[PDB]
Amino acid sequence: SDEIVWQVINQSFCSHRIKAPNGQNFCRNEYNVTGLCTRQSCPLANSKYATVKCDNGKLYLYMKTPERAHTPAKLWERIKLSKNYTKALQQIDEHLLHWSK
Amino acid sequence: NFVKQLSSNNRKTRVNALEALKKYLTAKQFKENKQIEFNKLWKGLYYAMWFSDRPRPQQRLANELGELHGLYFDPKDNSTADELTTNDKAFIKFSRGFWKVMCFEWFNIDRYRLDKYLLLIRRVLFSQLKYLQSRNWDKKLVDEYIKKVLRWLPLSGSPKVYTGIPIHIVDILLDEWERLLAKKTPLADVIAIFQDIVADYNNSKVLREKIKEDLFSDTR
Amino acid sequence: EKILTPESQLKKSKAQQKTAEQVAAERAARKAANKEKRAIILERNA
Amino acid sequence: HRTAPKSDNVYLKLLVKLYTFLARRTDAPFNKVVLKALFLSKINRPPVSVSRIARALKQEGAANKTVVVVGTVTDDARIFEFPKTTVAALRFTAGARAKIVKAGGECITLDQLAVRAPKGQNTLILRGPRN
Amino acid sequence: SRPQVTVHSLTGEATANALPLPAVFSAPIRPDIVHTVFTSVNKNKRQAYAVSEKAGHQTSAESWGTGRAVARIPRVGGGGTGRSGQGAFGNMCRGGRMFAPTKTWRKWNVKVNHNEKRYATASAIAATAVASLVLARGHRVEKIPEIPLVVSTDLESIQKTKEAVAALKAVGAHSDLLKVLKSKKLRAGKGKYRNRRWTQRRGPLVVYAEDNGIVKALRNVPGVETANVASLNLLQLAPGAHLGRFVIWTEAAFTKLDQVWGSETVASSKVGYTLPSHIISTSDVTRIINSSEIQSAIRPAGQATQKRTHVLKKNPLKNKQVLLRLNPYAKVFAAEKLGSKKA
RNA sequence: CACGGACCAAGGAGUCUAACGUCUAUGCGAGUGUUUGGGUGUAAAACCCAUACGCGUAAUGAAAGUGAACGUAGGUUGGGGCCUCGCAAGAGGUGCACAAUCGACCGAUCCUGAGGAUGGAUUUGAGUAAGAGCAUAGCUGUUGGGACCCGAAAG
RNA sequence: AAGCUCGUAUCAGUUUUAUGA
Repeated sequence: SDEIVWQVINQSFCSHRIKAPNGQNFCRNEYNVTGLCTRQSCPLANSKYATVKCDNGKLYLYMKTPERAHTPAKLWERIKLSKNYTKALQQIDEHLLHWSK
Repeated sequence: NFVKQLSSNNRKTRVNALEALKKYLTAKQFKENKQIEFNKLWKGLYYAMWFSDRPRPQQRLANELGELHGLYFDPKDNSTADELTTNDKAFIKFSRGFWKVMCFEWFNIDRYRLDKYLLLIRRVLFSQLKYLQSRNWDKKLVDEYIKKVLRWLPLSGSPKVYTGIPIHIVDILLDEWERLLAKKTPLADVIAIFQDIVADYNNSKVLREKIKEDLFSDTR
Repeated sequence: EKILTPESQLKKSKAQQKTAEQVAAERAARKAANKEKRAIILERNA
Repeated sequence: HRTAPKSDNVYLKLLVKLYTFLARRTDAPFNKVVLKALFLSKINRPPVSVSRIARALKQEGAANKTVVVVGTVTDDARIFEFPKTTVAALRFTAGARAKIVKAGGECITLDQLAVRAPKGQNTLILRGPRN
Repeated sequence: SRPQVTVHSLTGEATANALPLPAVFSAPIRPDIVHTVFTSVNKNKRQAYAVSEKAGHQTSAESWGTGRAVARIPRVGGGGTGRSGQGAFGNMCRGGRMFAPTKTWRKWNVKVNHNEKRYATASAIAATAVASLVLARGHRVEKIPEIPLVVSTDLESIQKTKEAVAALKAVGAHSDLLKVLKSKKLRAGKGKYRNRRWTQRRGPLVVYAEDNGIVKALRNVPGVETANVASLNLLQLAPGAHLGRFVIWTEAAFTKLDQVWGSETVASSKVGYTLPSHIISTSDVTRIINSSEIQSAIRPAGQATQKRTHVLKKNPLKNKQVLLRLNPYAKVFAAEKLGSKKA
């Protein structure tokens, strides 16, 4: 499932963790929102997962649906986020309708 | 078969499998018997929703999975004090298996796809519900159909059914009752079932108190 | 058409309202109870 | 006093993770008994025989109970008859599992029992012979 | 019945054929069993080492005795050599015999339960079809069509390595085969001069039903290991006791996996073996907890963090305002003076 | 008091194994244990397995034997829990393990003597109440192995 | 150290009254 994915990477290895001297844990899986890693803040444990990234100057917001657990090739569905800040935050909001705050 | 075409990993053969199931449901001369074939059909339709993730196509898919109670045995034949004549006889076998599928499935649905099956079971209860028949009265359809709702999904004298689906039916059957559009219908006998559940001891408090507040507290 | 709320989240609003309207009514009937309680304490100290 | 399970079986840790939630939110003393029982060691979770389940259902007015063994349900070849009852446990042995299913009743896991009986209505918790 | 798995061709295209899940991928994924079985199994392919029986005893030393104004360690006899009049037969001494000379009869190999060992491999197979577990383990499996990845049986017939690597590159294991080869490093220890000079990452497993030149085709491309389905090594499946290797199955192998392990319909092929039962129904807890059911039989919620009731002690006698919340009569006491009262 | 210390580097002392337990974990469970072996293998790895054997599963005795239901495998009392009533506080019912009390079955008693029938006298029990073990691993104890390390008068 | 009943009226390096040499 996903609880079984989490516990096996919480301890017993998430092989992309950085243990900071602060005791903090950082998932470097390029698709996580918080650079830190915690339960449903890292993109492997969670099944519904949104993120903003940049490939060029174009800032896309990637989105991961549990529908696509079978196929990892097309996991992250992505949408361009205009360029003006105000309309982009509004653009963000509509995609995040009926999700976690 | 259709259990390999509705449970495919390809989107196009699942849409085309739904359309060939539309032609297969308007080909009524082959769907005469064999309950477990209808059970396999609802398991294939269960997976056919299970691979759909995006919200607009899963609402279109829920609306057309409800509509499959409409293409299969449309009302046009519109039988006269005719008991169960090839639009109402086999239809009940297409209903029960669906609930049986959900009676098999309520453990195995995760916390992210369970909204698809709450919304799906809303549309399908509305659609069987809409096909009592085109009018809301057909009397042996009411008591035989209510026997093949009562005897499986709100049993509530058996723990084999999962307790989240009767409380969800309690949450939906009023608004989805009056999606049919103050009239008088066989509603109260349905409500008598819930009164039977309040009459039934040897159960858990949730069925007893959650219908006893949620269903009976409605002023409608 | 238009997007609809999840049937867990729909329930959430409903059950939250059920608790919230209960809580607000419980709170409002406690401000009056503490006001009456204050009067009892005042006359006892006198 | 015992706080956490010594077990490393993560599925047992998931049941603890579930029943700790139901221990404080239900405030019924059924869940506190089960959640205490999951922490227990292997010697202190003795195997309840299918014969002890049969003895337990001879109990008057216990025809429609869901018997719950926190340990393991094990088969007994000596008895012939067995009632149609829902039995809940961690481990059903292949022999015992087959015996309950063929008799008519079901064999269910503890989280299935957590769903069907959250507060724990109409149940019976059996324990194996320790001495 | 299960979802079902699409088989890809050597061009990386989805063929219309589909295969049912062998129900080994519905085994309990047990990290604790895999760990405690791997540690015992990794000890088995291990040789003996021992220090010599004669070493330290190949000296003719004698203790000098009491009251000689020198330490009582047995010293070597003779003369005029430098080695005369110095310590032997002692763990602290130079050229002396070590404490607890390592003997050959140490417990090198570990006995395991055969059923526990089988459980571990079933768990290890189950973890190969998770995709997130594979990504966590390592394995660049972002650009691969589906999991578990099943390729057509014609993959076995490939003779030449050039064509065999072209099959994997077309599938999508290109990134995983570039992870290996770029990860070739020198061993960081004394392992350099003990025939463990180089160390690299683990690539994909390639599971076949029967060989038609595939074992030889892939035995040169670095990282790629092959295994016959009948075997399926735990050390290959869960390397370093970490679950979920990226496994490329073949069509014939994937169908044979039903026979090899067993399911509800098919038998087992292993004598008196069955796949283990889950002690839970669902491997996730939060569907159970955030149900329509449980949240109905539950008392209302808190704030997840308490509002701090009385954080600091304000004292009455001083601070007028707190002396009004305690004792509302103090207002009346101040108005009438009351302490300043005439008789 | 006395024994040790000129200074510095490096070396340097509770180890390994067998026998027998302790507790915890894991697997399965009235069973359990692949690895003496054979088959197989990308080769001391891994993967399969025949026939046996080990330990446990049904007891009461000294040479000879017998054998566990008057039985919801018991009558009562308690007894975690659960159910009904009550806002609660309580009360009533059913009661797990377990404990207390009254007994029985089985074998063994003190006699009655039809080779020992039969009825009485009473208690007894790693007895039956209606199985909990086997194996691996970890923690550690006991004893033997040179046995935490070094140091004695010897034959 | 752990398991079992309980969480109490289970007790206390104490005082008091009561009843003897």
